[PDB]
Amino acid sequence: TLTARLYSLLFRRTSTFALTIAVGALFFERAFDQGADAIYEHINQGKLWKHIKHKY
Amino acid sequence: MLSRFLGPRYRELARNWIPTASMWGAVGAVGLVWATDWRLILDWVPYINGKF
Amino acid sequence: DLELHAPSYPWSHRGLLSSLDHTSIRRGFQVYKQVCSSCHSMDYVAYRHLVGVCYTEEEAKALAEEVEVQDGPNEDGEMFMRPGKLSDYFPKPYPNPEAARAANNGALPPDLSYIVRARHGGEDYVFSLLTGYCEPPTGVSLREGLYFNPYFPGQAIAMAPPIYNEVLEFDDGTPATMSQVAKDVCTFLRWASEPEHDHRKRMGLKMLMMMGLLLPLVYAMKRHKWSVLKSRKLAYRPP
Amino acid sequence: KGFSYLITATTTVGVAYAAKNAVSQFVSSMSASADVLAMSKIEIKLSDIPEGKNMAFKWRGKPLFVRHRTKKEIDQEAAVEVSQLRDPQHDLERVKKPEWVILIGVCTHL
Amino acid sequence: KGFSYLITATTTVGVAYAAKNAVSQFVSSMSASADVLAMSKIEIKLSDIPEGKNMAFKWRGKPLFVRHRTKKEIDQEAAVEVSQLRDPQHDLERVKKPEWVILIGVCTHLGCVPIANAGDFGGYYCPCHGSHYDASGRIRKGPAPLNLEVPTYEFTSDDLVIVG
Amino acid sequence: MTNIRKSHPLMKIINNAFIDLPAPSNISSWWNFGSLLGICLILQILTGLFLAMHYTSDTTTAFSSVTHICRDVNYGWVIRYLHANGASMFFICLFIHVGRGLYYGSYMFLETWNIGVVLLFTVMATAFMGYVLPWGQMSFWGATVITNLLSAIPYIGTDLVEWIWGGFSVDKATLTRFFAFHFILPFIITALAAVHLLFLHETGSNNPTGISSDMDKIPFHPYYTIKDILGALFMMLILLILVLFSPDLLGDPDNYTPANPLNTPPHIKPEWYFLFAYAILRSIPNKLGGVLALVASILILILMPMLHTSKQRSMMFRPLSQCLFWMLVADLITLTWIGGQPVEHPFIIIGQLASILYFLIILVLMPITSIIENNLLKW
Amino acid sequence: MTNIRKSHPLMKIINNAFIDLPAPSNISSWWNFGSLLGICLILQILTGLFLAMHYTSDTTTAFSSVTHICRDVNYGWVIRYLHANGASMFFICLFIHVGRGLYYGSYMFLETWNIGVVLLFTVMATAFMGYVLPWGQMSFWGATVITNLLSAIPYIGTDLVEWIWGGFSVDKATLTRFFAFHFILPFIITALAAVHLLFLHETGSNNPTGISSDMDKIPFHPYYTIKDILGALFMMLILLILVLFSPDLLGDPDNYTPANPLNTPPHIKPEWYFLFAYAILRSIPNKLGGVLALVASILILILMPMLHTSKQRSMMFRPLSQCLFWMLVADLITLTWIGGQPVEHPFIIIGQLASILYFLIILVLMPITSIIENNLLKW
Ligand code: HEC
Ligand code: HEM
Ligand code: HEM
Ligand code: HEM
Ligand code: HEM
Ligand code: FES
Repeated sequence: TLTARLYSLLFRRTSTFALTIAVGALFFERAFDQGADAIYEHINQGKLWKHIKHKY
Repeated sequence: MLSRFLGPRYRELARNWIPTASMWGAVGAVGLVWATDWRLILDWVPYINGKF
Repeated sequence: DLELHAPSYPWSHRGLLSSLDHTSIRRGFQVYKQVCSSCHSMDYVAYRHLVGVCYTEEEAKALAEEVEVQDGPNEDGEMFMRPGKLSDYFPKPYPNPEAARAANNGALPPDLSYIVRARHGGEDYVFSLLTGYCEPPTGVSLREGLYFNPYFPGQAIAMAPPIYNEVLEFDDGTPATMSQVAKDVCTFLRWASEPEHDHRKRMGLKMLMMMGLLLPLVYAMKRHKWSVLKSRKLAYRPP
Repeated sequence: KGFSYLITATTTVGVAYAAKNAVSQFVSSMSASADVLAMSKIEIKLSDIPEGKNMAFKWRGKPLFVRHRTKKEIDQEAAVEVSQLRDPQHDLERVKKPEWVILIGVCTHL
Repeated sequence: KGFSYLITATTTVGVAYAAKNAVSQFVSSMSASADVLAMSKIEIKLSDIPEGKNMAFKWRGKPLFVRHRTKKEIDQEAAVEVSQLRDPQHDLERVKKPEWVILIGVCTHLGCVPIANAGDFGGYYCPCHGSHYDASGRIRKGPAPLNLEVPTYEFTSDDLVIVG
Repeated sequence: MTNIRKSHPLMKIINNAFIDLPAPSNISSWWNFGSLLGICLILQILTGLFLAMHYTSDTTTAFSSVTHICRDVNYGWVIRYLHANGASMFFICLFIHVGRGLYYGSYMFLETWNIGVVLLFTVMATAFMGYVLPWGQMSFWGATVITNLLSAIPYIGTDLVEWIWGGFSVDKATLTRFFAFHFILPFIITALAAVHLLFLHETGSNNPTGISSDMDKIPFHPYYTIKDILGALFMMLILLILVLFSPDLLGDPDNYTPANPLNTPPHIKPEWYFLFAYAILRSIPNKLGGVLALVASILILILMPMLHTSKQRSMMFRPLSQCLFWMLVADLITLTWIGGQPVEHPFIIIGQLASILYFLIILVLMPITSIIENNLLKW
Repeated sequence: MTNIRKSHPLMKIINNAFIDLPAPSNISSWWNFGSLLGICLILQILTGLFLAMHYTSDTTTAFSSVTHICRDVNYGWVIRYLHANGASMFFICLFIHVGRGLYYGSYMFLETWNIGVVLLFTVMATAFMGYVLPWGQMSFWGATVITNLLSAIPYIGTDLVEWIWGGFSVDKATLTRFFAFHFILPFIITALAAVHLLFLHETGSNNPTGISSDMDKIPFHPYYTIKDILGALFMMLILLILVLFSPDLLGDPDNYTPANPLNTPPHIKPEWYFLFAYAILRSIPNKLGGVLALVASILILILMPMLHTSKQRSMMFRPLSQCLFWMLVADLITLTWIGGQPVEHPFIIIGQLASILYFLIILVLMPITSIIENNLLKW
């Protein structure tokens, strides 16, 4: 099982656990910001200033 | 003080705790770069630099 | 007595995650500039705020430079007009509230920075007020200079009909029918009262997704820690 | 153990993102407001003073001398003890204009 | 014991005096400052007002009307009953000086355009909302929230009335 | 040699108050609110401080300062509405905390109960004064009415109200001193909260059953830390829903109009968490009677440990007592609604009956019912 | 059946704090300053409150509001000058307290000494912000000069300044920000003082002789309460003399001028209790080195417990160290005098000599003197 490999690699040491958390912070922050922003622009397509700036 | 802490087994303990302390320092460095959003370093990581 | 409750119009910015129609904001600003700005004001709003929501930077510069604002003392201590910039709030039509009250019968046209957030009902109230003028019903005689608007408390406003049909010329080319004018000005005033509306909804979306991700996980941690006690089995073995 | 600690790691990541995006929220609140970010883009004509006189302006938060320099300095200030003179500068590079020199008020000593 | 406790008692009474003064310092500090005791304080008028007219004033950040209610006006307001008002207020009950009605001038109910110094039912009338006023500043037509508010005026002597 | 957690002086207090504190293992979710209130307090202390760095307490510029906070400061609106709706959530949690105290018979902890009453009074005072700072129409007029309330006090009343006003009417001095008192008070609340916890820890806690849980205590840290973290996460969910989706849901729109002292608003209702009190005041025709009933509504919580007559500390084993408790909660809700509504024909009588029923349930119905309770159980 | 003094929780804490706490018999008068600090703190917390009750925080009404407090508020000038000179009294007591701790080797109490250093930093920051508040010429220009030091910090430094300034210069934002910070900080100081008293009580006070006095211990209440009352009376005498007879003795007259950013006063000096450090700032031309020396001038107290090399604890029986300590005090006074005078001959060279001598005495001369000292006594 993969989860066993994760535990033996990145989770056993508390400090390695913290390093994993820290790098996950970077990548989760970027991915989540992209996803949420994309969802919002999709919901309100054509109303935001970003979608109408081109014609000025 | 420093007379007591200068020992064979004391340097040996230092060596044992070198990896954990060093990568705790790496944890701190990554956390500092993240929280501060240090653009100077974050411009080189591939995916994240797309944010700027 | 009695009071009309403004019906809940289906505004585009009504859903939990539905932003404002910024094109409607752009049109509503022109509506304010050519009609409402004659006697109202949004002193809390400056031309700078329009940049990035309804006008581009150069357009905001051009809009500001079309008006003349008082400045500080010269080297001679006098007051001098100068064209505005993206740091001057919207000009006050009347220098002091007494002049405003005297010019418009005896009523003070309220400042519209918060007129949507200060009126019970919001955009619905203002929209119905503008598009709700009607001939007074029989038995009610308003003194000359007052106008019957059912939605206004007291049903007697000191307001001349603000927007009739084809008041101004929309630069977009949309017909300037009274209903369109009222919708656009109401959306613009909503933006004026709540400039953070779009970002508020965006942060609310992120908040919803983070709690939907966290609350199950923190609940799972709580169950993890407490599962020692939930499965705890006791036994009594008296002698 | 990996499953349980993965749950813990994921919630810790979420909390880290939230905590960052709230503490930066507050800190940016304490930073300079948009009203002063109507920033020091100041203007104003320079020909007011009658040659060789400083006029003080409030432009960023500290004074700014605006001055139409004396005719002697456009052509010869660079020749006034050019030598080395600690930090050597000439009106040609100090201000692109021949006359019409402008500089912020903060002294160099403190 | 008496000598020692006399030392203690005289110390304690001294401290009591000092503490009373120190506390009164702060308490009087919280009380009304000098300025609010100078502008919000009484603002006595004079006899600069002829019969019938109403001299405008600006006291305690509110307009003041000192209309010289003539005999005829007193007759109309005495004849007019009280229940016709939304808030029953007899002319003499609210105005202790029939020749001089003292009234703070503020159209109640969000100030929808009055008509000042002239009125269908008296000296003031407010037609925006049903708010016709009396020459004694009483609501006449329409149940407006209240009459024109009357402050605490005190006629010390001729041309000397101190108000709020 | 020894554990720092239980040998270091400060760490010893922290350990004995948050780590190894023996807490009952069966305390329901209603016990989480004691944490949330504290966290709310921190949040109120926090955001408010960040509000203090761009708010200038003065008549001619208080409202402009607030609107500049919400319109020109980076993310000023987040902090402002966090503060307002966090005060509202603070009062929600406070009412739920008092309800838990009433229900499960926690008032047998008399020292903690009285300290809680003092904290309650301090919090209502703090929120009332805080509502004045925006200097809106409702702010100014609610402050005027509530301070004029003290004029009903005999003899010294008018002097008291003119001293509080700092003049002759609510004005510059009142605003400034309200800001200063608003700054100082929450720290007094924090000190009283520390005293509250200190008094509580000597008697442990009250589990829902009302029986002594000395045979079942569990360490606080492994379990109730994560329990309270989950509770705080839920409270943050609710608070952020309020802030980011309907900020002014629990607020009077008219507060967004600069305070004009020449125009009385058509409605002068106080904040939503005061109406239950305010309605009581409107019930009694007498002014002094109104103020006395107003104060006594809060003060009646002190009398509860003397009015407990049942032989069971809790309420879960006392059905008829539960019915009266929920009648009391419904009465409180009715009082809030009545205070919200104007004082007209259908509401005057309802408010009078609601206030009478509230006092009567607390003082009369519950003790007699508990006597019947004990009689029914052959003890 | 028991004393509620030693059984009631709050009363038990008070009893162990300053009623039945075992205190050394031979405690000299120099210890009174401890309480003379706390009393000052209370006074500073008190009067400041009554100042914040008539003080706005906008740059268009800061100076005018201060003049309003001085001229119009009933007895307001008493409070204003009581605050202004109670700050100087606070710092006099603080410096004498640090000197006492240094002389009698009280820094062996490591936790209390470090907490004291933290308190010193907090008090200095609070006083700086407070002096910024009245928006005089001294206020504005000293604030600019002091905050501009943070530009010397590498990399982040410039940003940090723009962060604290809330913009591009000390302006409207910074005034209100400093008001909020000056309000909040003293309560943090009070909390730290409570922690300090806790740490000190875990070991007990140190007598002038430097030797453990567990045998000759006396109860605190009957003796040291009245001793502290006398100390408070003397300090009130000095403070009231200052306020009533010569209020603008320790201040600077240029602070009575509205802040004008386009013109500076002839001299830019800070408050007196800061000059000792400001002179050190002026000693090193390297700006970053100047800031580092400025911080180290206070942080040296942290290292002071480490440098203790003498077998004895106090300075009662160390004449050589006594002359060294008085050399240090004279050096601090010299730095204070130097700070006021402008940067001219011979103040520049005298300032460099004094700044060098300060660190030379603390770091080198004292430990070497103690080393010679032990050798002179067979140990
Ligand atoms: C030439 C004068 C004039 C024009 C044009 C005008 N107004 Fe007004 N407005 C007034 C006056 C006078 C009042 C005061 C009425 C009262 O208070 O009784 C008023 C009242 C209002 C109110 C108060 C409603 C309430 O009860 O709170 C709103 C909202 C308002 N105007 C919005 C607008 C909008 C939107 C426009 C145009 C797009 C507009 N006005 C055009 C003069 C004008
Ligand atoms: C006991 C906790 C607190 C409560 C219940 C509370 C309550 C309130 C309320 C209800 C408001 C009105 C908000 C609005 O109408 O927009 C307010 C405003 C304010 N509070 Fe607080 N507050 C608390 C703590 C604090 C603290 C500790 C500070 C100071 C650090 C503070 C500073 C302010 C300021 C400056 C305002 C005016 C700005 C505003 O209106 O939002 N508050 N407070
Ligand atoms: C400032 C607001 C308050 C704070 C921060 C606070 C804090 C706390 C905390 C943390 C607890 C322990 C957790 C718990 O048992 O629920 C507690 C318990 C308690 N509080 Fe409060 N409290 C506050 C207000 C009140 C009020 C208003 C009362 C009632 C008058 C009160 C009475 C109690 C009682 C009786 C307990 C014991 C509960 C039990 O163990 O069964 N508190 N308080
Ligand atoms: C906020 C200001 C301060 C307060 C309120 C305070 C409070 C106290 C009090 C009341 C005492 C007991 C009386 C005494 O021995 O003097 C004390 C002792 C002490 N304080 Fe402070 N203190 C303050 C600042 C400092 C500073 C700046 C230091 C030095 C870094 C310091 C270090 C000590 C030491 C070492 C003792 C023990 C003295 C001895 O045992 O002989 N304190 N503190
Ligand atoms: C740690 C104790 C404190 C110290 C050392 C301190 C120090 C100062 C200083 C030096 C000033 C400038 C005096 C001047 O204008 O010449 C000042 C002003 C002020 N302080 Fe404080 N302060 C303290 C506590 C407080 C507290 C707790 C408050 C709030 C309740 C406060 C509010 C003020 C106000 C409003 C001013 C401006 C009035 C004025 O400057 O005269 N202070 N403070
Ligand atoms: S309009 Fe004057 S009272 Fe209604």
